[PDB]
Amino acid sequence: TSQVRQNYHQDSEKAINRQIRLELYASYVYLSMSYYFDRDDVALKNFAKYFLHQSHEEREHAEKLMKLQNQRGGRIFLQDIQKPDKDDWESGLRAMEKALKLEKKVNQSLLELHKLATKKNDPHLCDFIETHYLNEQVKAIKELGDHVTNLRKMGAPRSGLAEYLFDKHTLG
Amino acid sequence: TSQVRQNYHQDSEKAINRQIRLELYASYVYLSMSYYFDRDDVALKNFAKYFLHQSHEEREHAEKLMKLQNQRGGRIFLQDIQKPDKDDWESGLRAMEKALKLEKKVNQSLLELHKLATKKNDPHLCDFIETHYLNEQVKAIKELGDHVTNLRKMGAPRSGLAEYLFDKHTLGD
Amino acid sequence: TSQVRQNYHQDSEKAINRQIRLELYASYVYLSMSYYFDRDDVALKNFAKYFLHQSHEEREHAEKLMKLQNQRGGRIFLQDIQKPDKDDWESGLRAMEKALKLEKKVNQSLLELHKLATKKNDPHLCDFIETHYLNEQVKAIKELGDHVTNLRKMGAPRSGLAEYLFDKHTLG
Amino acid sequence: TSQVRQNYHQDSEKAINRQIRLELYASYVYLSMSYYFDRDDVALKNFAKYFLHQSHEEREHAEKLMKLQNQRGGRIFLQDIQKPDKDDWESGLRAMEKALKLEKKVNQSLLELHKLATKKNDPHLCDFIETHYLNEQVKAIKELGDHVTNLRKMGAPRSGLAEYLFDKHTLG
Ligand SMILES: [Ca+2]
Ligand SMILES: [Ca+2]
Ligand SMILES: [Fe+3]
Ligand SMILES: [Fe+3]
Ligand SMILES: [Fe+3]
Ligand SMILES: [Fe+3]
Ligand SMILES: [Fe+3]
Ligand SMILES: [Fe+3]
Ligand SMILES: [Fe+3]
Ligand SMILES: [Fe+3]
Ligand SMILES: [Fe+3]
Repeated sequence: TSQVRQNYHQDSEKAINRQIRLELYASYVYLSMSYYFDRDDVALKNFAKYFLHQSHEEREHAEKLMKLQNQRGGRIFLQDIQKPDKDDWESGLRAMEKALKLEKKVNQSLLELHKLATKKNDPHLCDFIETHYLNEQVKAIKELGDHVTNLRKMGAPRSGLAEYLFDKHTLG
Repeated sequence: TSQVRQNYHQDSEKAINRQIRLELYASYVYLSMSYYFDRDDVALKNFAKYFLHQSHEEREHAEKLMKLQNQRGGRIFLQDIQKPDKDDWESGLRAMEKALKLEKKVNQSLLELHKLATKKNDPHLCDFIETHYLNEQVKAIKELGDHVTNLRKMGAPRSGLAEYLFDKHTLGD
Repeated sequence: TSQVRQNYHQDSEKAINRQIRLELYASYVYLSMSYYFDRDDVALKNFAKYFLHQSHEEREHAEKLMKLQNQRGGRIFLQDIQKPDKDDWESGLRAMEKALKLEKKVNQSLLELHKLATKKNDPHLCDFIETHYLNEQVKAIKELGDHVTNLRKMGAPRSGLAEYLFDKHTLG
Repeated sequence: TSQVRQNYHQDSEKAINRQIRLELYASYVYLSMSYYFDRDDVALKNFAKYFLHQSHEEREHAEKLMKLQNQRGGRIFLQDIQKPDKDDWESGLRAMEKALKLEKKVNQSLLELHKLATKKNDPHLCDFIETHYLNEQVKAIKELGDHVTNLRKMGAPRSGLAEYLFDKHTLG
């Protein structure tokens, strides 16, 4: 038991270990997504930049949890990072659609972590998740919301014109 | 009853008054620690500065609780600040350990204060504690652990070289 | 199919995909190593920062392979990233030894990868390897071995003074 | 035999003379392409700028080979530069499509030059082609890859709208 541990219960400590792995996973997904749009037969450079940014952003989330773990005197245990669902994502609209469910997923995970931390009477941990993760998710989900909407109204996935112009005007 | 007071239970008001006193005791304990390292038979300038900084920070922590007390309607009531329980803090390692213990006492008190505030459905107070006091406490405790670990790995307290170098390289740079 | 493909052999395409995964894997290891040193009971902040920088650099190596895969017409298939071999890396010296041992592994795999491309007469892929990877690996390995040496001469892993000072004077 | 010649075999010396002429040829093609898009009844200013840039770029490739020839003590012999395949290229998408096969062509030529230079145990020459030509081609081909893709998904050649917007947003 670390000299720093105080009010920090094993269930939280292992749930944090599960969020870390989850953040690392979205990172991988977003990486895959990104280089799908770099493909010569897809060629959408800004969609690519966007998901590459998202990806590096998820990796920051992972590291920040790893930092907390050490701050609270827990101990990190990392798993296999899982291969992502697809290795091809069809289109921008579909890419964004999966991105959105992925983030809704991670959000549910964060909420349960919070619900869990409330039960342990862990206020520091509660505020950490609120401060840094909850509003990021809300916004991240709102953002993806808007992009899908926009692509549909534009006539995607059907017209490849929409996806080109959205790459330029919304993401470029 | 203060015109400003709203949703602020007299138990919270009394608790915050005890927290105030606790932060002030802390500031005192660090002042004491700081001027031990300033003794000619100890002479660790940077230990002395590190602790003085700590004294001033806890003083700020108190000042901010007193601020909060007025903002909420409460009335501040100050008690005696009791001297720390040592005049001689032994070694640099030992001081740090004792400092770690205190921040932990303080953090325990703060957590009690949060449980209360939850129970009394005072969320402004909950979030005030979260926002200005608990992350700060976690950071302070983590850095202290870090320092102890290091002084131990270097062979303190027996090795006085370990203390001199820690003082140069960790608390100087 | 794939309009850009030219002189790009099925086998290279697959060994690339393998390399890619090995780079990611190595990123993970450095990341594990980094937060090991962050621990309240290890507390060597420059080791931690060092391995974190290694972790980000390994990621860059991977993305550059993913880019090349697309450059050549091939297709990227991501696999599970294994977890690192360890949770606890025991010391600065031992962390460094495994890092050396690791980078030699990746080198070997890139040396093998160069043989494949020489067999297949892909001079581009040969130069791409030489130019972005083999010298990077020689320098990394040289550097790691220098650290390892210094930490022994210093009396790691036994002397805790040694690791502290190396953290300050060589890594910080 | 020039006082500078060393390890430089006639077959290479004449193959270099063939690449020079080949580079000069792509230059001409790209010139023709460019002024096709300057035509009043085509009016695509950025497509035009793009192929004019490409053209001046090929001429640099030619000069650099001419320089090598002198550096290795070979002797330059220039041919007719051949008129280009078409004098009209229909469309942007078709223009890009031919550009792409032209570059795949030149690339095959470079690869054979390399294969040839390996056989002569000419390492300087091997590295020159790798360093300066091979990756330029790979990238040049990837670039043209993307542009065609993009124009097709946009509804070209059919819609003249696509070609106008691509002229503005990708090439302008
Ligand atoms: Ca808050
Ligand atoms: Ca070479
Ligand atoms: Fe995000
Ligand atoms: Fe996230
Ligand atoms: Fe405090
Ligand atoms: Fe403090
Ligand atoms: Fe490295
Ligand atoms: Fe480097
Ligand atoms: Fe690497
Ligand atoms: Fe070109
Ligand atoms: Fe060329």
